[PDB]
Amino acid sequence: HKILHRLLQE
Amino acid sequence: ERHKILHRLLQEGSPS
Amino acid sequence: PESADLRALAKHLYDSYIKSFPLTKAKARAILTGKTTDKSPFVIYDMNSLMMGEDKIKFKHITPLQEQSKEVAIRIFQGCQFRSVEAVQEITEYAKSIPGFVNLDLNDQVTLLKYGVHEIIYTMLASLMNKDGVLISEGQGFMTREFLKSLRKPFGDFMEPKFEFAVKFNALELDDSDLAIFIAVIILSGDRPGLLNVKPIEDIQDNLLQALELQLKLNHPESSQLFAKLLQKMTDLRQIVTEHVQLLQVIKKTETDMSLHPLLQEIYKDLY
Amino acid sequence: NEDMPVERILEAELAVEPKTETYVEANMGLNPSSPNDPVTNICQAADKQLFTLVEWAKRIPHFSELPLDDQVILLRAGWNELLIASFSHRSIAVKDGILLATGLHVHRNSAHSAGVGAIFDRVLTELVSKMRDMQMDKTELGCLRAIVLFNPDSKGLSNPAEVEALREKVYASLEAYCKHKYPEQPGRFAKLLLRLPALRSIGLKCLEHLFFFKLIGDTPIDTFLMEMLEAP
Ligand SMILES: C/C(=C/C(=O)c1ccccc1)N[C@@H](Cc1ccc(OCCc2nc(-c3ccccc3)oc2C)cc1)C(=O)O
Ligand SMILES: CC1=C(/C=C/C(C)=C\C=C\C(C)=C\C(=O)O)C(C)(C)CCC1
Repeated sequence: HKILHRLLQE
Repeated sequence: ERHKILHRLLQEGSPS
Repeated sequence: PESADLRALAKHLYDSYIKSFPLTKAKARAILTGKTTDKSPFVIYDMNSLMMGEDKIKFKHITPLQEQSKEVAIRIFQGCQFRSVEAVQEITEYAKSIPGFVNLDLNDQVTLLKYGVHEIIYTMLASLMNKDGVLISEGQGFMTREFLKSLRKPFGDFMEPKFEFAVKFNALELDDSDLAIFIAVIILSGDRPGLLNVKPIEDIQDNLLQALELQLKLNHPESSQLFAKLLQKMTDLRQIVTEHVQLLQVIKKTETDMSLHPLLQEIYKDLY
Repeated sequence: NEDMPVERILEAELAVEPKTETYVEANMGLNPSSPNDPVTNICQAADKQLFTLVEWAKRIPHFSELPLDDQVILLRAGWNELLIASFSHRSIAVKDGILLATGLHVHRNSAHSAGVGAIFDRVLTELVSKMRDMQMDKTELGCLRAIVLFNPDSKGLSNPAEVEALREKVYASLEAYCKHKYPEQPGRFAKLLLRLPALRSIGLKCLEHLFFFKLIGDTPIDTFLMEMLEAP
């Protein structure tokens, strides 16, 4: 899940 | 809708 | 309300509960744990054991519904349908004992039962289960979780959600006196679609809720947040029911001769 | 602070509104796009609120301390109920209708016409009106949403009990909150928790619709909402 996983690791 | 048997159960119940 | 009133309510419900439901949890666990002398249940867990198990459509009194004739799956399906029909009648009677219920608009009485019935059936079904399987036929038998899971096509996915629910629910260790109040709380839900007069229903539920809360404090003094863990189960029941309804829709599509008992069609017509 | 400080849950809720300004983008002056379909305008709001949802969860005590994969799971499993709970509570300020995060107001008849009445009416009667009648405040809403977020039954969790424990801490903080703020009403805590059964059934039915507005396409939806819709 590109978006969700990305948004969470910042 | 109606729900005939539910009405009956509420009204009387169930035989033996 | 005063504690005495809450205690009277809880005792009243317990009595009418014992009188509506023949098989209580206490009697069920006594059988599962094998601590009740009067013949132990036969374990049906696979094709060859079920064949030996004539406790469903044979040597006894031909009551259990279906007998191979059209597969083991249709069998079980009809068996639950029948168990479902007996519960509706029992639940219906039990509901008439809840103070204030018969005084509600008849239409609302019908609606509450229409939506509450299956949530209650699954609640009580948990009493007949354990991590490995479920009791069947007044306790006269025992079908394993593994076997029900192995049924063909979609039939094999019916019980698993129920077993998952039962394990977590049984972890709460509630007794029949607890369940009696919980069940009444489920019936008196003011959020059911189509209700005409919500307030009367909510007012009665508030008193049942307070009764339940007091019952749990007294009956389970060492279990923290039990009241909240139990009410949480009421939303889990929503998922089990809708998920179950969906599967009944798959069966309806993949099988021309679905055939459902009229009491269940009536209940299931335009549900949620 | 106290495991589950109710002040921080309120701040999470407040930090990610609306709350003025955000109510004008497309309700009285302009409005990018131009979609002719209530379902479209709603799916756009959902998609937009999906980004703010991540930030909100990050402000919920202990969420960010869970493994990264556990957080993903929790959000994929609870996003629709979380989003439905937000706009339903926001819509207490309006009559027979819903207020989207995009500042757009969706009226009853439009939804009925679009073919999504019924599900829309359930939202209004089982969620919006119930919140209004008992007047649940933002702290309570925040706690209910946190309870939804912390679902120990989500498939794949590395430590289900750790999640259950967090959910129980919210149970404790919310109950304490009700007794301190609403001592006049002994049964408010339970009434708050009994708002969840309808949230779940309405959410499931909603997902059922989304999985139809997809397996038919015709002018697709937005990225992210579409990503969450790839099923859990
Ligand atoms: C119509 C229906 C079917 C359904 O749930 C199913 C379909 C396919 C596979 C498995 C299950 N189910 C009911 C709800 C219900 C009632 C009783 C119950 O277990 C009660 C325990 C019990 N008793 C027997 C049984 C008895 C006699 C012969 C064969 C089997 O089996 C079980 C699991 C479970 C679920 C509904 O939708 O209304
Ligand atoms: C509303 C609605 C639906 C789904 C909504 C979802 C999944 C999220 C909404 C979020 C909003 C409305 C957020 C906000 O505005 O903050 C469906 C398609 C089932 C049917 C029509 C009504």
